[PDB]
Amino acid sequence: IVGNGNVHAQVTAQLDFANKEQTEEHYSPNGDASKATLRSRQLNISEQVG
Amino acid sequence: DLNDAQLKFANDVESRIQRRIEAILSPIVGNGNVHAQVTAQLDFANKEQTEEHYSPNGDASKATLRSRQLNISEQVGAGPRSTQRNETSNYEVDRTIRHTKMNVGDIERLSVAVVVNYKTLADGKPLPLTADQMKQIEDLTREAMGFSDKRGDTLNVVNSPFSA
Amino acid sequence: DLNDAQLKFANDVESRIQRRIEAILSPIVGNGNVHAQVTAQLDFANKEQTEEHYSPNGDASKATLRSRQLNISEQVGAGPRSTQRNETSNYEVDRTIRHTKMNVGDIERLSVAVVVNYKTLADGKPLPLTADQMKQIEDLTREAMGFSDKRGDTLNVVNSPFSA
Amino acid sequence: GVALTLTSSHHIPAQAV
Amino acid sequence: AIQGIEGVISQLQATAMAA
Repeated sequence: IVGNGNVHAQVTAQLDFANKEQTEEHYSPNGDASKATLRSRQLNISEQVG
Repeated sequence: DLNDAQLKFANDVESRIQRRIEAILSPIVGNGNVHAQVTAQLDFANKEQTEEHYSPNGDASKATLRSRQLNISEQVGAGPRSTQRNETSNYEVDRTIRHTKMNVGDIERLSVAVVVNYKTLADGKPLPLTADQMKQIEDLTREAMGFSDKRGDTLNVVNSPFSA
Repeated sequence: DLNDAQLKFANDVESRIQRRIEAILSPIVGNGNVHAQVTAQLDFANKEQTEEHYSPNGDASKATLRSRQLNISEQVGAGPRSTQRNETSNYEVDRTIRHTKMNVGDIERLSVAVVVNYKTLADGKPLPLTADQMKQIEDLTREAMGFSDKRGDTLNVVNSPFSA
Repeated sequence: GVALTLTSSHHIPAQAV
Repeated sequence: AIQGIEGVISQLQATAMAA
């Protein structure tokens, strides 16, 4: 569109030459009883009405 | 060393996307009446992921059990009532381990610049294209480039008369 | 190295999908009166998955038992009643382990761009096609490309006169 | 009498009364 | 573990063969 020679461009690049290593651990929240997965549950209930 | 190989990989991917766009844009717009260039942001980071999922068992209907002890006591003398319930339950849960090694060299974000020419009739007047034709070119380029919104792809097609 | 092999694999898959589309689009539209190009987003990530499923046993009708101890006591003197029930149950549950290794090189999302020509009668006037014929072409291309909605496939077929 | 079955480590053993 | 579940299915196959 502009024509040969009717355009000039120059590019400079800031690069990344730093070696990085990352380990990510994520736990799904289980505070709601509906999405909570259980292995063992002990429920002792006592009601001594006088 | 490895950086040059990655750069050549990017250049080949960009060239093939360019050729695929040109292939469909040629029959209707015409040979040379279309120019496109592709740049690709690639993924050369080695990632390894292990996923563990547990099915919820809080509802008694979907809960799987191995052993259950239910001690119930009711000493009625509400008066001097005395209720006592000791419940112990051991569950077995569904488990899904997924191990994934992402491929090195995947495409993260693709942006493509396409320029089309005007239409010179038998007289020679460079008549510009129409909105419908421009929309068709945009759709064809989106199809050729594999346009997606999750990646964040951007496409720009403009109409202008080519220089001599 | 491996990236070039993956790219050639993608190119062969795209070329074969293109040829399959062209094969059915040729007899009705005509040789050269149809052009199609295919791009394929592929899966080169090695995934390994192990799935464990337990059948629920909360209902006493489908519950399988190995040992059961039911101590029941009722000391009636409601008055000075005293009920006591100690129940211990050991269950055996259905179990299904599935181990899956997904194939490397599967197709994730296929988008296809097809362009058809106009109809030049014996006079030579480029008469455009009709809506019914366009719908037929769309259906045929969907069948050839293996169009699916879970993958997220997109298809675009437009009608325009080919250039000289 | 019948100690409930413990499939793993987290599973709680039967509680006497 | 994924390999642990592989071992579980292997022991299930062992039980099948033994029967």
